[PDB]
Amino acid sequence: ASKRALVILAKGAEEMETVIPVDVMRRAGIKVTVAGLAGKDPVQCSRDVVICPDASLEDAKKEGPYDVVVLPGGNLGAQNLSESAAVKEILKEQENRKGLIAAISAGPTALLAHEIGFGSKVTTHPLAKDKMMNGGHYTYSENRVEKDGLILTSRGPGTSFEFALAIVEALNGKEVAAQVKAPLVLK
Amino acid sequence: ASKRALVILAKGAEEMETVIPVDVMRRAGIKVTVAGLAGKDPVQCSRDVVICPDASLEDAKKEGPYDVVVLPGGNLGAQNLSESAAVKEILKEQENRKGLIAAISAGPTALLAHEIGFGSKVTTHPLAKDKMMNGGHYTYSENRVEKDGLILTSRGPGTSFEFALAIVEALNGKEVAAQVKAPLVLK
Ligand SMILES: [Cl-]
Ligand SMILES: [Cl-]
Repeated sequence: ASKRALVILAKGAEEMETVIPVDVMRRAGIKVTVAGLAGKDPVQCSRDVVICPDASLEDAKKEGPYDVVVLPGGNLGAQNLSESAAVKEILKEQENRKGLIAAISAGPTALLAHEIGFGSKVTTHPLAKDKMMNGGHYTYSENRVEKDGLILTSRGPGTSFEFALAIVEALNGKEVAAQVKAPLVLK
Repeated sequence: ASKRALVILAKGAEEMETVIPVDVMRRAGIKVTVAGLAGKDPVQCSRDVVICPDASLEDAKKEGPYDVVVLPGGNLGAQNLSESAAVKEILKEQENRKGLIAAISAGPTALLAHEIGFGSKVTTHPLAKDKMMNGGHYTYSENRVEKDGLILTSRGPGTSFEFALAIVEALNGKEVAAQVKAPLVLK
C-alpha cells in the first residue's frame, strides 16, 4: 500500500526545498499532497516561484494521517509554519501517532515553535542554528541529513536531494531509494 | 546592469530542473522571466508540481533580448519545446546575436530539433543521448556540465545546481557564483 506524504507550503518557502522533496517522493511512488497553509491559492515562494498547491491544509488534514509530514524551509516560510495553530495540531498529532516528521533548513525551527521532538538530535541551515538551539531543547548536528528516530532534519537547498532520499528510505526502504537515486544523476 | 534570463516552461517539464535554475539565478541578481510556452496559465510539470509562469512566452519575447535562454528538461517538456515554432524563433535569434543558450537533461534535444549549435560539444541525460546524437551533429560529453562557447548543457536533476551555477558564472562571473554557492550547503 502506498505511503503518503503531506508537504506544507507557506508563503516565503524555499521553493527548491519544496519541489525537490515533492518530485523525489513521487518518483518513489509516494502519494504526495502539497497543501497550502493559507488555503487553496497559489503560493509565492522565497525566490518568487509561484506554486499551486494540490489542496488547502484544511482539506488535506481531513485526508490524513500521513506517513510523513514535511516542512520545507526558507526563513519566512518557516516563520509562517511556526505561527500556525493548524500546523501545531498536525505536528502534535503526527508525533502522538509515532509518525515521521521531516524538516529542512529553517523548517526545523517550526518544530521548536510547536514543541515537537525535544531531546532529539537535529540539524538546520547553519544560519538557523541559534534560533533552533534557543533553550537547549535539541542537540545540534552538522550532518547534512540528521535522523533521530522519527525526527528527520536537513540543512539547505544543496542537501535537499539527500533529505528527500532519506525520507524515501525511511518510508519505502533502501532499495527503492537507490533505484530512485540513479536516474537523477547525483554525484 | 542586471543580466536577464528567459526560462521557457512547458507542460511536462522537469520541475526540479526549472526551479533550481530560476532560484539560483535570482540569488545571483539575474532578472529571470519564467515564460509559459502555452500562455499565461499554470503549467503541470512532469511530477505534477504546478508552477504559475511570470508571463506567456509571447509576451516575454517582446521584452527581450535576454542574456541567456534556459531550456529545462523532462522528456515531455522537451518535446513540447522541440515542437514549438516560437521556441525555434527565440533560439535562432539568440544564436544569431551570440547570446548564451543553456539546456538540461532532455532539454538539449530541442537544440537538435531547432538546428541550434551544431558542431558543439554537448551533454544530456544519459537516456537522451541517442536522441541528441541522431545525425552526429554534436560531439557527446559525459561531463556533468558542458560548455562549448555559447552552448551550455547539463545532465539531470542532480546536476541542476552545477548547471545553474555555470550559468551564473558565465553571466556574472566566478566570484558571484562562489558567493551564491556558499549559502546553498552544496557538498
Ligand atoms: Cl531563506
Ligand atoms: Cl523526464
